Amino acid sequence: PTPQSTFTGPIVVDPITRIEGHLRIMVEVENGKVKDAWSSSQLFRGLEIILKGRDPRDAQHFTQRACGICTYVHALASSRCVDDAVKVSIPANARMMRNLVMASQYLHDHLVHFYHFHALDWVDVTAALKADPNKAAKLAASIAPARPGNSAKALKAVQDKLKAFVESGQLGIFTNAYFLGGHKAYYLPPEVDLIATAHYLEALHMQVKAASAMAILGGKNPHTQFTVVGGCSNYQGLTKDPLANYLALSKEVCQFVNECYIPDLLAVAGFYKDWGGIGGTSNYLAFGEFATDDSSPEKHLATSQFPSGVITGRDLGKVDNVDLGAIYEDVKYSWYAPGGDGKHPYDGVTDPKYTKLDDKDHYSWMKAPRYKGKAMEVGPLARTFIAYAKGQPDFKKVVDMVLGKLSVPATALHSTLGRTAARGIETAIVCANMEKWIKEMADSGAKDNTLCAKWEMPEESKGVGLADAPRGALSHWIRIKGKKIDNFQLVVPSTWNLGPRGAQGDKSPVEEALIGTPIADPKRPVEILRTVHAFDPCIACGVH
Amino acid sequence: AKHRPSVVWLHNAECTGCTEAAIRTIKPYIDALILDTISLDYQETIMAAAGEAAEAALHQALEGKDGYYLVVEGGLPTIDGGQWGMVAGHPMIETTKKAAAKAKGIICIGTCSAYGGVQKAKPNPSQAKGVSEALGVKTINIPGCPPNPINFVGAVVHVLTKGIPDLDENGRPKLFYGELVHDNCPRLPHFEASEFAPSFDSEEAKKGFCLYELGCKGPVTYNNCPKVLFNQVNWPVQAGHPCLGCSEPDFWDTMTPFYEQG
Ligand code: SF4
Ligand code: SF4
Ligand code: FCO
Ligand code: F3S
Ligand SMILES: [Mg+2]
Ligand code: NI
Repeated sequence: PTPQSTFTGPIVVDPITRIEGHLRIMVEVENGKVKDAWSSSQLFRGLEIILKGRDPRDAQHFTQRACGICTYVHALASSRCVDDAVKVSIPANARMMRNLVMASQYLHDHLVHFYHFHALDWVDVTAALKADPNKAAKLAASIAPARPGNSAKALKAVQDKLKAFVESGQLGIFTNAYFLGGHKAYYLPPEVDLIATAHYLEALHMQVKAASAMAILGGKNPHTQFTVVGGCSNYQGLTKDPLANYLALSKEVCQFVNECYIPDLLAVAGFYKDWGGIGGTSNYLAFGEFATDDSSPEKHLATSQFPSGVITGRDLGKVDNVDLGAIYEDVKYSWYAPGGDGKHPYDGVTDPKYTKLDDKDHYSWMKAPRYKGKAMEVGPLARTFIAYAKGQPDFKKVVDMVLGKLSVPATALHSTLGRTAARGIETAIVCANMEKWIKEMADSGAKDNTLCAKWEMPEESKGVGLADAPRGALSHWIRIKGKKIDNFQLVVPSTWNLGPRGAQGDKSPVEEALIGTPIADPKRPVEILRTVHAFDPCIACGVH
Repeated sequence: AKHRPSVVWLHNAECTGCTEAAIRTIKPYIDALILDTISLDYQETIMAAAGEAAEAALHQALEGKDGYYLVVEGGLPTIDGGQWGMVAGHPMIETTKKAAAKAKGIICIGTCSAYGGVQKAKPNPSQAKGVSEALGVKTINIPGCPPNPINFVGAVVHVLTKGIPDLDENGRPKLFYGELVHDNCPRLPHFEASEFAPSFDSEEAKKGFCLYELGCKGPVTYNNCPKVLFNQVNWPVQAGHPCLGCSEPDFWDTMTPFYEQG
C-alpha cells in the first residue's frame, strides 16, 4: 500500500533540484493527494529576441546555448532549420555523422539522468550503509550480469568510502536529503541501495567516456562544433582510427548500460510497482529521430528509425502523421504580453511581461505549446508508445521483454514508472544499433568523404528543423528576410511537457501527471520529485 | 576526519553547460574531488535536497564557521528588480550578493558569470550582467562556453592550496589563458603560408587548410584548447571548424558574424 498522509494544504517546492534550470512546483493537496498543480519556470533569457537581425549561419551557435545538458541538439535543430530554409540537401556522410552524434548524446544524457538526477528519489544512500556487502554481492549475482564491480570486495569498498564521508559530518550534496532518517516512500532493501550507489559512482566515471566518444565526432563536449550549413566540417571524423576509438568507447558505455543501468532500472521498477498507476497522461508526440532520409522535414518524419507520430487518448491503434501546421503556442498563463495566443511558430512572438510570483493568471516563463487544442507529452515514453504502436521491431521486442519481466500490462506504461522505464528501453535500443550505424559511416566515408554541400543564402525564405532530442520533439523555425533573421522561434520538448496551462486553461502534461500524487510526508514530498524528474525537465530549454 | 573546504555553487542565468564541463574532469574525477578534496555543500544540479530543504542546506553552508568559497555559474538578470531570474522566491542578484559578501573567494565558471554571456548579447532583454559588474566584487574568471574542466578544477585546487593565481587584464589565470589559441594551432603553418579554406566543401578544407577565411577567431582568443584538447580527444579546429572566440568577454557581439572577420 502506497504511503499517504492526511495532509490538506499547499506545497511549494523551489528549487526543484536535480534537473536542468530553474523550476518552481506548486500544488494543492487534499487528504494526502495532489488535487491541483502548477509548473512555474523561473528564468527568462530571450534567445529568440537576441537572434533577430543576425546572420542565419550564426543561429546554431546561439541556440546551442539554450542547454548544456542537451548540448548539441539545438545546434542540430538550427542546422536542419537553416538547411531547409536555403533548400540544401546534406551529403549522406553528414546525415550519418549528425545522427551518430545524436545517438552519443542519448547515451550520455539518459545515463546521467537515471543515476545522478533521478535515482536519489528512489534510492536511500544512507541505508546502503546498513547492508552486508556480502549479502549485497550475492543479490547482485542473481539479478544481473556477472561483473567485478559487483563483487563483495568492490561493494565493501564503496560502503567504506561512503561511511567515512558520512561520519565526517560534512554530507555535501546529501545535506538534508529527503531519505535522511528513513522515509515511508523509500521501499528499497539496503542491499539494493548499496548496489545502486556503487553504480551511481561508476556512472560518474562512465559519463566521461560517453562524452569523449561524442567529442570524437563533435569536436568537444559540452557544446559541439562540427556542424555547418550544408553538412559537417569534421573530415577527420570519417577516418579509420577515430571511428575505431569511437566504436570502442561506445561499446564500453553500452556494456555499462546493459550490465548496470537496465538491471538497476528493472530492480527499482520491481519494488515500486505501485508507481505504474501514478502520473499518466494521454497524448504523445514525436518528430522521430535517426532518419535514413534527412533531405527535408517531410522525409525526416517519414524515415526516422525511431518513428514520428501522434497518439491521442492513449489509443495505440491510431497513430496519426505529424501535422507541422497544427503546432501553435499560447501565452495566456505565461509571462508574455496580451494577444499572443494561438501563434504558429513561423508567426511566433516573444514579448516578455512579468507580473508577480504565484500569479495564477501568469505563472511561467514557458509558453504553452498545443496541438489542435491538445497538450502533448514528448520524450522517451512518447517515442516508445509510437514505435511500439507501429510495430517497430526493436521497440516491440524490448517493451514486451520489460512487460514480461515486471508482469504488468502495456497500459501500466502510461505512468511515472512507464516514463522512467521508457528512457532505459530506448537507451538499450540505441546501444544495439551503434555498431551498425558506425560501420555504415566508416564504409561510406572511406569510399567518398563528401561532408558538406554547396549552398546560397536566399533573400527571403523560411525553414523548419526537426529533431527528437533526449527529452523529445524539438523544432526550430526561421523566417529569413533581406538575408537576415526576421524571426527565429524555438519550440522545445520541455516547453511541451512542462509549460503552463494553454488558452483553454488546460493543464500541461507535467501538471496533469501531478494530479493524484500521494504525499506520505508533506515535509519531504519526494513523490512530487519522482513524477517531475521522470519527465527529465530542462528549463533553460523550455524557456530559452 | 580531516575537514574539507566548503564550496557553494550558485546557478543563475545559465545553460548548465559549465556544470557539465566540470564533471568531465579526470584529474581527479568529480567523485574523488567531492569525497576527498572539497565539501560541495550546495549544487542544484546534483544535490539531494529540494525546495526548503535545499534552501536550508544553502543557509547552513553560508553560516558555516570555517567559511566557504563561492562558485558562480551564469549571468545576473537585473531588469524588474532581478525578478526575471529567481530561486526559492528570491532574485538571483539578491542571493548571489549575500553569498559573495562573506565568500573567501569567488570563482566565475564560464563566460556567463565572468562577463554576462549569451543572455547579455544584444539587445539584452533581461539586462543580464557578469558577476563582478552586478555585485562590485573581484572574481577569478574561468571563461569559455564552457571552460575546459582542466582550467576550472586547476583554478579551484590552486585557490585552495596555493592562493589566488596570477590573472590577466580580464581576470583570467595566466596558467590557462596566457596564450592565444592561434599560437598553438597545428594549422598555423597554413596561416603563415596564406593557405586557407574558402568553403567547408572545398579540397582545401579536406586538406586541413587554415580556417581564418571561414571566420576563425583563434588569432584574437586566449585559451589552451589545442594544447590540452577536450574530452582527451579533440578541439573545434581539429574537427574542421573555426574558433568562435568563446573565452573572450562579450564574444556574442564582438566575434559575430562567426563565419566572417568583419
Ligand atoms: S558559459 Fe556557456 S556553457 Fe557556461 S553557462 Fe554560459 S552559456 Fe552555458
Ligand atoms: S585555423 Fe584558426 S587558430 Fe588555426 S592557424 Fe588558422 S586562424 Fe589560426
Ligand atoms: N533533450 C533536450 Fe533539451 C529540452 N527540453 C532540448 O531540446
Ligand atoms: S570557440 Fe572556445 S572552446 Fe576553444 S577553440 Fe575557440 S576558445
Ligand atoms: Mg519559443
Ligand atoms: Ni536541455
